Amino acid sequence: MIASLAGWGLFGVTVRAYQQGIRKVPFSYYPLGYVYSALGWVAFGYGFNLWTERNDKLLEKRVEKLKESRNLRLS
Amino acid sequence: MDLILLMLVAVGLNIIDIYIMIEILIMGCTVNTIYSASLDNDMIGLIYSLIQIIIAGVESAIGLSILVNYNRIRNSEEIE
Amino acid sequence: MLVQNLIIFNIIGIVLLVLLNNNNNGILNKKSLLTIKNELKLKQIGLIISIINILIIIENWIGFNSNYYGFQNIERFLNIYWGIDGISLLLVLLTLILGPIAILSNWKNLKGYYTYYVISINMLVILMALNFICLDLVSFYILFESTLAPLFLLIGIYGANNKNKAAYYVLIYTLASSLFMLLSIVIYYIIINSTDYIYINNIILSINLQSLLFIGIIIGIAVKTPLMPVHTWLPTVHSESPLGGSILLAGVILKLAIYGVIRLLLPNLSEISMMFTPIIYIISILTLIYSSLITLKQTDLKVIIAYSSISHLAVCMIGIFANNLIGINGSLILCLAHGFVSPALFILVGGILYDRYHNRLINYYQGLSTFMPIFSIYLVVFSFCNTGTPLSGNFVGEFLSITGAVIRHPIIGSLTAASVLLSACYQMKLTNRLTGSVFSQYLHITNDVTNREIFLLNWLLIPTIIIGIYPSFVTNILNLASSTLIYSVLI
Amino acid sequence: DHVRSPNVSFDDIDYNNSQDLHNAQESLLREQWIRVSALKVCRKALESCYKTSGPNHYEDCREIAEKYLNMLPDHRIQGFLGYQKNDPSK
Amino acid sequence: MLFTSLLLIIVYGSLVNKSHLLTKLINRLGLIIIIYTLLIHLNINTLENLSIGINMFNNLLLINSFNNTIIELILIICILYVLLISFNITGLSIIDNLNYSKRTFIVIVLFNIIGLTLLPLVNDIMILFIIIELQSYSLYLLTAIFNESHNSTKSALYYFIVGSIASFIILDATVSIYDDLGLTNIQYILMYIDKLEIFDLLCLLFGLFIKIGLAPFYSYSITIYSLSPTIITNYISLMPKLSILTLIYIIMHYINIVNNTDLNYVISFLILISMFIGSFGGLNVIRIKTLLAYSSLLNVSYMLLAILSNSNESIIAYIYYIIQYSLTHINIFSIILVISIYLPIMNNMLNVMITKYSPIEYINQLKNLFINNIFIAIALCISIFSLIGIPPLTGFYGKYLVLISGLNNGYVLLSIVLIIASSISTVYYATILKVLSFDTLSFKDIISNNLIINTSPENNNNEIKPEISNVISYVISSLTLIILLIIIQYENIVKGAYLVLLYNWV
Amino acid sequence: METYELIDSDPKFSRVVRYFRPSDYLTWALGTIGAPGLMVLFEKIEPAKGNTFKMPPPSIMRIATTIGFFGGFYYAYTSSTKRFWGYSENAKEVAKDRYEVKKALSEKKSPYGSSLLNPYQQDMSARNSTNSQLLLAIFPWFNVANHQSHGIDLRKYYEVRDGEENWNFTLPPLDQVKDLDVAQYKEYSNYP
Ligand SMILES: CCCCCCCCCCCC(=O)OC[C@H](COP(=O)(O)OCC[N+](C)(C)C)OC(=O)CCCCCCCCCCC
Ligand SMILES: CCCCCCCCCCCC(=O)OC[C@H](COP(=O)(O)OCC[N+](C)(C)C)OC(=O)CCCCCCCCCCC
Ligand SMILES: CCCCCCCCCCCC(=O)OC[C@H](COP(=O)(O)OCC[N+](C)(C)C)OC(=O)CCCCCCCCCCC
Repeated sequence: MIASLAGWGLFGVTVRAYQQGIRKVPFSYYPLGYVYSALGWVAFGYGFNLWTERNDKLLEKRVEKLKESRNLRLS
Repeated sequence: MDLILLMLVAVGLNIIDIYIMIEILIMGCTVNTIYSASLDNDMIGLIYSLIQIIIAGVESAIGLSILVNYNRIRNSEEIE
Repeated sequence: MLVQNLIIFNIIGIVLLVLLNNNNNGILNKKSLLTIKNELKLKQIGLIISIINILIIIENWIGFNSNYYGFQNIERFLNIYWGIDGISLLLVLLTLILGPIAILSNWKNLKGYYTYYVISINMLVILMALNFICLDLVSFYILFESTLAPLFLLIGIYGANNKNKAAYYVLIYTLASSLFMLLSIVIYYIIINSTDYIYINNIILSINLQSLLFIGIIIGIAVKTPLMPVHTWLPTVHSESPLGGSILLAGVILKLAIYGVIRLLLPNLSEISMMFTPIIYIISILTLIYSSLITLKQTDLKVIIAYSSISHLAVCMIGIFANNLIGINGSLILCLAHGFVSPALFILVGGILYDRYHNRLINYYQGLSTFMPIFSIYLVVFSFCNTGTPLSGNFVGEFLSITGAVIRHPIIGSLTAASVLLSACYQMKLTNRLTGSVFSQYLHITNDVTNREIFLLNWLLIPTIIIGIYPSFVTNILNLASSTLIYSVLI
Repeated sequence: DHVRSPNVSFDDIDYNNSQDLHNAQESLLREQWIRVSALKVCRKALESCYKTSGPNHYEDCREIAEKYLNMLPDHRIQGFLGYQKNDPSK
Repeated sequence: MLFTSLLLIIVYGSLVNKSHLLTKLINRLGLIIIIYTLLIHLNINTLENLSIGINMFNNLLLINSFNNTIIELILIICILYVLLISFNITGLSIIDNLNYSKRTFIVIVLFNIIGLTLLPLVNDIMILFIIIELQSYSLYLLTAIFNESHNSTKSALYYFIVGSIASFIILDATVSIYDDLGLTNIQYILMYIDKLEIFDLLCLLFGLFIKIGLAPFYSYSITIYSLSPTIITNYISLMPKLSILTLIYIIMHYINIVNNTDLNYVISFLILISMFIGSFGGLNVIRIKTLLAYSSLLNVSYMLLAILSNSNESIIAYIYYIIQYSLTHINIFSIILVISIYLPIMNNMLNVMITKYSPIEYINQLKNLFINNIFIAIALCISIFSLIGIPPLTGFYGKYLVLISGLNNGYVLLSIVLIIASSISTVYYATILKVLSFDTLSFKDIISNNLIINTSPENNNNEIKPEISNVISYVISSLTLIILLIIIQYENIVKGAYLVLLYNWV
Repeated sequence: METYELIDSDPKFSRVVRYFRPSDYLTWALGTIGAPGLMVLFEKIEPAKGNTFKMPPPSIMRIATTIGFFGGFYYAYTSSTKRFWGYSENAKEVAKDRYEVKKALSEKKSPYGSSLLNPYQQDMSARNSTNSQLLLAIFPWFNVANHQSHGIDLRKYYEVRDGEENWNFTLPPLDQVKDLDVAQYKEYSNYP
């Protein structure tokens, strides 16, 4: 699951990299900045995957009831 | 008769005259609630009317405060 | 692999180019090394990415099987199922090949901001290349409309004197119509609950609901392959867009509309396609005859080629709606052959003359075969190819498309044969004027075609004459793919 | 190698099974391409006879000319969408 | 947590000395309070438990998973707005010190968030009128928070009068409902949903339609948004629609029980008319805020089609659209608050008077932003391209999802008009992109030192001096890539909206 | 759906505090020191005026601690409440709750406590404070009354579960428990 947080972190690097252009500064300015923006989105990316996995469990159970209701309709 | 919008003839040509029409308009809502509540012997309608009178008062105070500062903003030379 | 390698590498390339150019902005003025020679290093990296994109698809062309019916190279990336069949493979090959040529055409004829131009050109090519390899209407539409954002900016930033009118035309014409294609895509998602190609190919709809969806989709197609009376955007945009934007807007963007028929109309709306085919022929035959006659009265050099583009695309639509293999194979070969001859003319007209004299009016140019002989050899050679001379790849496309038109409808489909005569009227008049009489008194003797502009011409002519002499290269890929598009019950 | 056609009909399968439906479409395409290949062979026989007979081409090439003009309308690619989506019995 | 901290901020602010640093520091105390509120809310409130719907405070307030979605959204958008007033939007003391001149700014905002978050939850006509006033009174005060400004005070006076008439219509509908049934609780009214005049609920909607600026009432909203300070317009043109459109959706959920067609025709008459004015209106405008006021009306027209249709796909269309439209709105206004540093300075003709309340006021003040700051110009381009509906941005999926809900319910006429109205509106979104970039190549090599940003002092001349503050830049970049790259996680987000229920169940 | 045993639909305020886990106190402590830190973190992120870090004045840090003192308690209060409602892990509290109630019924005292509030006032109080923690992020409201509408069946405290019989508590029939609805309307049917 680390690769999923790897992608989220790399999105965090892009935002800090895209922030430099808006501020018009060299892309090597304050290298600790890229770490903070990376870790911020891994925290978001960690929670985001928790939210989506939670959605899968809820949606599987709801669909169990929806399939039964359709069968009553399809009688 | 009022379908030709007669009430527009009855509202004066000052910002303060609009404020009064809003109060007279809301006054009709409260009187309607008191009418229903008493006939039904329902105090919940009277709770509503009490809230409407209190809320209609707060609306007046804010509107007048805006109007008052609107007035002094023009008369704001104060260079004497 | 394919799409995943095709997106990730291009995104990496786009990020790399942006990082290199924008590093020095800062608070101080910058005179760096990357600006030297007109951003030459940054233009090179853009040109390499165009060449590498071709290498990605060839890695997957080797694995392609010509005797397998069905989509190959199927993969899922971004919750979207992709894949390739016979028809889609060749159009992808054409799209990526025009990549290096579109960039090379604008090598030293922009006032600046070459890095922005190079990124946009590689971005438009990828978006159009990916449009042939998706497997649902929604994803087709997403890629069909995403090209407006760079193309609208590119034409506005880099355009000619009327670039504001041209930008306001491509953005609104191709959006106010493609939104009608969105409605029919949505209705597919409401009744069937899916927009996947295979899933919707097997469903039959009521003949009233077939007529609605067809009208919506063909509205979005009749603008991209400009059919009269909604063709007014193309001549304007061509005459004002940058030269590289004209190569893509004519080489590829028009062929996305013929591919729109192959995916969105013939398989799933087969019953209602039979009904509209008589009407489609009427619109296309009138497009063929009117566009040819209108070209006879034009004055801008780059408009004249623009209308010649409309006449050929009308023939392509005539062939593809013929319900036989002859018409369908001919229409697709013509789209490939037109995909090289059409860009070549804009190089001759808006890329070689316009980069020397900066005027597109026809009145200034005559007798060009005196002090510019190499230019007049290619103008003569490409004039014939543009008019279906038997040795070129256009004749194979046009003859089959005309043959397929007569097979489908002997009476009115025969009027497609007027394409052979009319195409020689406006075109040969333009060439005969340019390379005839004494050299013009308004121009001044200058260089003939440069070595770069020869390279562009030779590699748009070479593919054209291979397909003409031996078109079975295209056919061996198409045959099993194009045979799944035919609707007929014989008893 | 030489792949064998999956001889399968639209009338014996369930279209819900999109794997079998694919074979019914692929099998109906392959048989048609055989008829064109059969047709191109028959036309070759006609060409030898006419070249070889000369004046007698009307006689020595009588049934080949008759058969070729009979197979021509139906020995062509027609696709599968016609028969998949239509029911001749009804 | 919101209410308790508000009292502490009210008392504390009235004690300490009037200064900008303390005013800006108190604005950073509110940014904590809103953050703390979100952590406590998300802790106790869950989608899995609020699915059934839970009555609170003697059934006055009813909360379910549909309302709960918007409360968290409202809290989030209120964090992104407070970041503007709590940090530097430009860093130039002259332009920025306006945000810190008022100490009750953050207090009034905290008043409104209590008003906004409780409105979707109302379940009694007695508390419906009270809560709608708590939200309505907070907006008038915020519109007049800059009491020195002549235009601001003139707008609050216009806002108060229109809202007062709007609130009276809302109050009169509830009274009429009480007259027929004698019941105040909304659930008790549902027992008589077939026995009451369903048009008295429509008179309730006509009051809520005024407060969201829907035609024919659109006139005042366009005037108000084009007169208030850009920091104020950034709040009052988005927040009321977040909490009122959620309420309108619920009221329409109850209304469609009896499925009265006459009710739907009148609302379709207003939706159809609003698309016309929302599209053709913005064609001939010079002020950017007037342009975004017509843009706002058109998007509200789209969001009502999802509300009017009111099916299972309408929840998904509304829930997704209301989220993406808020982020797009914040992103656009945040950029307009920043790019004012690139305005030129005179050393003449047309005598254009600019003030510190709206330094960026005209569309042609965006000229050559492709030159002065290319990275932020693309961010504005991506944001505008989302409003146009170019895929695969967030804006496309909003229109695509709205169309599904609209056509699935037979609204063919409105679906076609919205697709005509979208293309007509593309003309005036394209003008913003025309001004941003089209004159780049003529101005490429120009001698520019008269910009407002060139009056900033030089600190050291050795260290790197970024032009834009840190926090505002990170917000613009984050919301620009979320708009651009929604295709990556779109499937998860949409499947995360299937679960938001409003008494669907089974 | 993570569901557990419903200990109390409307837990009393004094009960909710007495049931804080050590981790709940940690959250209250973290919230108390988080708000002053968040002010400092912002200054490290971006100075309020000027361009260099400057510690905010001590007065702001005192008001920041108070704001985070309530917020930490509110987060602690809501987390402790989820256990009572069954939304969270409540096995540890269930035994602790059962020990108190079984002891309470044994002494013939009411589990819910004696109340100054009359029957209508008890039931009215329950309506206001039931499910009131869902909006505890907006405004506060606590169950500070000894009412009887807690959403449980007092029969379930008679059966013995694992590890409970060792308590050797004697439970009388509910009809003899002081201050219960089943033990009050003995003379008149409308007066307790
Ligand atoms: C100047 C630069 C210009 C632009 C350059 C392009 C940058 C590309 C960055 C690559 C990042 C990457 O790879 O992201 C990979 C990661 C994790 O993917 P995963 O673990 O498989 O999760 C599942 C993904 N599926 C479905 C593909 C399998 O997804 C992301 O973070 C998604 C980006 C965030 C989008 C916003 C949605 C979340 C917020 C919700 C509020 C509405
Ligand atoms: C495959 C899809 C990937 C997604 C790509 C997203 C684009 C964002 C790129 C930002 C980089 C940047 O802002 O950099 C700017 C770069 C390069 O500018 P330059 O000439 O070097 O600098 C100029 C100034 N100088 C020379 C003085 C230093 O130009 C671009 O932006 C070009 C590509 C984007 C244009 C169209 C955007 C439309 C978005 C909607 C599409 C559906
Ligand atoms: C568990 C992971 C937590 C990560 C940290 C989160 C808090 C950030 C504070 C870090 C310290 C700091 O602010 O350091 C300071 C830096 C640099 O500032 P600069 O622009 O160079 O200013 C000039 C600095 N001088 C004075 C030295 C010249 O700021 C940053 O880089 C801010 C990064 C943006 C915040 C990322 C949050 C992402 C949110 C995602 C959820 C939606």
